[PDB]
Amino acid sequence: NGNSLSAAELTCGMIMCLARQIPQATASMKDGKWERKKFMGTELNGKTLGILGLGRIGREVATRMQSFGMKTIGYDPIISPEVSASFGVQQLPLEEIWPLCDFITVHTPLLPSTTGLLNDNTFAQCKKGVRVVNCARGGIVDEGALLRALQSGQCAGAALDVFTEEPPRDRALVDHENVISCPHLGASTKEAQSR
Amino acid sequence: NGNSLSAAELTCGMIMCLARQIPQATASMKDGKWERKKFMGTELNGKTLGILGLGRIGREVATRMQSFGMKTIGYDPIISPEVSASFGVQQLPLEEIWPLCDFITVHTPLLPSTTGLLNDNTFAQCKKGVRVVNCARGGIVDEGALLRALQSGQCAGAALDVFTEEPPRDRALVDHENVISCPHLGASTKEAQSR
Ligand SMILES: Nc1cccc(-c2cnco2)c1
Ligand SMILES: Nc1cccc(-c2cnco2)c1
Repeated sequence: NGNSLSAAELTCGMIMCLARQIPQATASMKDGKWERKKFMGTELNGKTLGILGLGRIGREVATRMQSFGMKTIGYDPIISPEVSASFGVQQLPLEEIWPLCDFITVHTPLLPSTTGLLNDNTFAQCKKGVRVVNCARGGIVDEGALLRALQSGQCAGAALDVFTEEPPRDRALVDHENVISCPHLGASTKEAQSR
Repeated sequence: NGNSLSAAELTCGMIMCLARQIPQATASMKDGKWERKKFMGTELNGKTLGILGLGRIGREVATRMQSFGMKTIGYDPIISPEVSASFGVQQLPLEEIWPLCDFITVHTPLLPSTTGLLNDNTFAQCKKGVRVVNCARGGIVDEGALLRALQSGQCAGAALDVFTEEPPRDRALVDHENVISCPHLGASTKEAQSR
């Protein structure tokens, strides 16, 4: 609420980091290397961003990424398509969403219906090379499925602020070359923390 | 031109990375650590972004960061203020800009007048804790002055895609904890490279 923008801003940051491999590039430069071909990226302009959860934070994400010329689609079980259209988000049924997305970002609570929202079934329905962002709640994205999709190239990268267990005991996602991560910093700004 | 957006997008990426230390946080997590207090960040909303150079790229940067609620001011010797006003950028004389900025980004050519545009004289006129981005040309930001301002805290962080020498032989900027960097990736997208 008072932390909505901190969240949304971190989420946008993560999307940009996935598109250009900025954290990897920095680690590469810090290791004394100059690796330009390794870190060829993609432009966000004209890409499709799927936003699952169209509450305050997903809303704020959307209007920010619209400025980059991203197409913003999404799904929310409660919010009407005409309301979401009012902030530039095209609602489609979930099965329509998976194949269209170059990027997917989750902004849901952690419920039985959202636990493993992204799982081996839904990664298969994605376009090959999808990039995923979870800055919401650990578990929304199934961590095993994600690892499997990063291994196969079905998922080309992921950005995680949150984990099923915090700190994460299983290190295979954090250690993957295409995964960027933070220690649950979504609300960690001076402003959010400081009313 | 065809690479304007790739540049602008990397610049916005770097600004977000400075605000939230996503590269440093990723390296921290990769090293098995969970360091939440270390990576307290700042919100962009309500901050002032100074854009020095208001060509196509600086323009594109501006309209992106306006969506995050940044105030966008700038300076360009050639672009009219009425043109800059058309995309939400308030032109002030350079002496007016330095004290106002939370963030400063450079989008100029490398000329005698812009070599060391940011130098010890202009860092001293900055607000304490300014963050700086150079995704334009190596040398616009004086590298010695920058290091000095990082050492004192006058500059709270920098993001560099370019260096006076590439690859950089002097490693003190790249190695600084508050510096993020890439091997000149501003134009390295599939789209930019692929007309
Ligand atoms: N199944 C599914 C998909 C997308 C959003 C959500 C959601 C958000 N608020 C409660 O549930 C649920
Ligand atoms: N000194 C200064 C400051 C900001 C922009 C410029 C600039 C842009 N295009 C030619 O020079 C120069």
